[PDB]
Amino acid sequence: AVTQSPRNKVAVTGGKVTLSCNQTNNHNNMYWYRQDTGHGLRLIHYSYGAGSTEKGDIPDGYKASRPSQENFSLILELATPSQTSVYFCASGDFWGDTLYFGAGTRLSVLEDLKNVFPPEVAVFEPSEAEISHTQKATLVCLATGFYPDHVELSWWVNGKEVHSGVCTDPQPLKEQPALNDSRYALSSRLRVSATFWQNPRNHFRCQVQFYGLSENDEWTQDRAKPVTQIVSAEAWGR
Amino acid sequence: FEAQKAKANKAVDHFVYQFMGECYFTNGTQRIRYVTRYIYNREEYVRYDSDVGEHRAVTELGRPDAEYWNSQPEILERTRAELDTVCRHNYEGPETHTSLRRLEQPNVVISLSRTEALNHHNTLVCSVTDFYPAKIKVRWFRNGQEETVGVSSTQLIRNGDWTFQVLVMLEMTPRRGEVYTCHVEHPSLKSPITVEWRA
Amino acid sequence: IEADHVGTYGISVYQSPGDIGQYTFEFDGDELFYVDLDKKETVWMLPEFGQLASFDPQGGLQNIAVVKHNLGVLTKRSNSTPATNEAPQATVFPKSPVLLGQPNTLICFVDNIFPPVINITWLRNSKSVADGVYETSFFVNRDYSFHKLSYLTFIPSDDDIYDCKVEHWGLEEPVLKHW
Amino acid sequence: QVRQSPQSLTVWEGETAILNCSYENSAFDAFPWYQQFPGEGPALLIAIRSVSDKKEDGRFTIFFNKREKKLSLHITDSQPGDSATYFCAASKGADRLTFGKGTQLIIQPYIQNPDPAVYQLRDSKSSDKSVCLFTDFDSQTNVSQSKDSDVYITDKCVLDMRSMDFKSNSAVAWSNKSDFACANAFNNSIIPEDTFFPS
Repeated sequence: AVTQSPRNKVAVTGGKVTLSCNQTNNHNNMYWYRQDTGHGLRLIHYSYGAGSTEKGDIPDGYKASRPSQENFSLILELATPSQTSVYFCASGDFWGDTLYFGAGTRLSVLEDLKNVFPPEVAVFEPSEAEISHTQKATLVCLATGFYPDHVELSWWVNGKEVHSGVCTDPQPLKEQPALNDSRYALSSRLRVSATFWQNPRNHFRCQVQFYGLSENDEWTQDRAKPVTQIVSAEAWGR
Repeated sequence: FEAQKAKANKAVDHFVYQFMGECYFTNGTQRIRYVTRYIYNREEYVRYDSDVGEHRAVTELGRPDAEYWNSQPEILERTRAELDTVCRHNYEGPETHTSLRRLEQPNVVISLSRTEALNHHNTLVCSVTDFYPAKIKVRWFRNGQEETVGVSSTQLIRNGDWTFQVLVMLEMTPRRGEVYTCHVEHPSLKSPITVEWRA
Repeated sequence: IEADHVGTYGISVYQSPGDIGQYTFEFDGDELFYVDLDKKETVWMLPEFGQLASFDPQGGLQNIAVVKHNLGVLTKRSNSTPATNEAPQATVFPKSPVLLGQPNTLICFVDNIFPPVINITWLRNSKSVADGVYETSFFVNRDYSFHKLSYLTFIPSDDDIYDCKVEHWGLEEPVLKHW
Repeated sequence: QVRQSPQSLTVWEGETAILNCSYENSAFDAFPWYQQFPGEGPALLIAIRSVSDKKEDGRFTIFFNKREKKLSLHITDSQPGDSATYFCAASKGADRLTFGKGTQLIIQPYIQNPDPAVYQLRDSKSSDKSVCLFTDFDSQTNVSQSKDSDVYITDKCVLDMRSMDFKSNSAVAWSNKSDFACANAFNNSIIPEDTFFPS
């Protein structure tokens, strides 16, 4: 297996960020990529064994380090905005036909940090008209005004997470598309039968995972410090 | 043209280790034989040989590796293909355009080892130097007849910088009139080289 | 064993302790190139070959890692049997015929080197000369010992007696080959 | 350099998706494709070596063409769950891989029973706030973004009510202007005239 940590990080400029990767496969080679829209999968640094590293195609800005066969770290000494990205670890055998990738690490390197906001969540109740025309009932969740775009939105019915009848937007959208620090909104659908929506014993909850400031960062500001937190909104059957 | 390399397989779980892939060409690439060898303290313990078609242990140390490497199709097939992707590829490419096309010409100079005195024994050296490749024929003559008695050459001396050297000594007595010629033949020469020394 | 030409692609060598490595390519006895494991580039012995052929040095650097692993595995697998030291043998000879006052090159051919750790230095009238010293890399022998050549550029004169100082673990005291 | 096209591709369910790729360096010999699902890491899917013109695993095949240095991944009878991003890599003598920019692939569901309609949902908590829902249209009909700010519109998106053999597309629009209504909310996009507007 290939596990990265952290999976989500928010850092300020000039700050030190160290992504690390572990590796259960006894594979000798390890690689560090970054993913960005418009560039693809670009190899940053890599390694053939403990104590050695090799420059990839975009090694500028990043310093690698492989203190172990198992573990390979990527160090960002002076974190600059252009390093805001999704980072992927991989590993494989000597001359290996196959790479094995980790899950990813969403990294935002921000300019001011005051730009961070948790999502506000609402759940909009099925129109009576949809109900009395299709016999189906559609619920809509809105997660709004959050930044960065590090959320995981999931639906919960009577306390058990569901996936059937659920559709979430592929990526979030910018509320003010003219800004490079613009806050995001995302939305999701959960559709069920009216037979199930009318029953008032059933509750439907929309949950948004927000990865935000570390629980030990400097927050000198008015509003409550925008940490990692679960924000939810709930609806009761009628 | 890019050169490819043989890929060392991974061992299975002062000291010197050495691994090599060797390509044995005969008549261009009409016959190619391929061997990779794994050596630990001047003792070779495993080996791929294209005539055999699979890694085989040379020693007791080598069974783990050979049996395992042979079991992985990804490993085995990778090594078998090195005859084409390393050996044949390289010779048809890199080698054909470098070493195989290298022709450096002999520098031929005659020398007398001790100051001349007619009717007295001296020795003439024909220093043949800075050439490539190695196939070279160097003969002595007095007055047009091949002299083979009293002649001694060095073995072929490998300079280490892609040139060779050979030194042919003649024992003789200069009579008044005679002509000694060093006769050199080498593939980089259109017509042979003759260098003369008038007695 | 029998052929017209013998290319040896991908020769890798690794030693312990000290973590020493050499990666080279040979053809018909001669070194095509070595990979510099520190500078991570392919160094061709003949520049004019490098301008016509090439080699990704990462191919060497990967191979060296494999070997480094294999040596480690193999050390344990044999109950750590160490290398028997061999005594090496020097041979000095000029590259061109000697003509007094015309710059030439003196070549020290050192053979039966094992293990390939060797200090090879030049003396002139018993004092250290290093004028234009180029060392080749360790070449392989069929018995898995190594050879290696030094080079010294010099102007030949009468008042000069040159030596070839070679140091190695297989030699009680350093062997000098006079010329 | 390895180049894929297009950047993004949209194919009806059941049709064959053709994903192009091509490479500069003719020294390349290995071509694995990776498949990346959203939220996961890319994973090897199928692969070809250059000695071959075709590799066929299941519904996925690669057609290779060394002379034109062009490459092709076919997916036949595509399913909704085949939608992801597909990378083309290349390898040379088993050294590190070089990936292309990646191609996005969306597989649109066929629509048995399209009944387009635009519903208005009130909030569960604060009844003052509202959202429009365009739902039940045909995957053919394209939904454009709002031609202004202060009015947000999402992309279409397919929900599978798998408890019934029921698929459906839908889009959401909402605002904060007090003078924002549902009837013109998607007047920007294309709308079938048989669209139901209740309330």
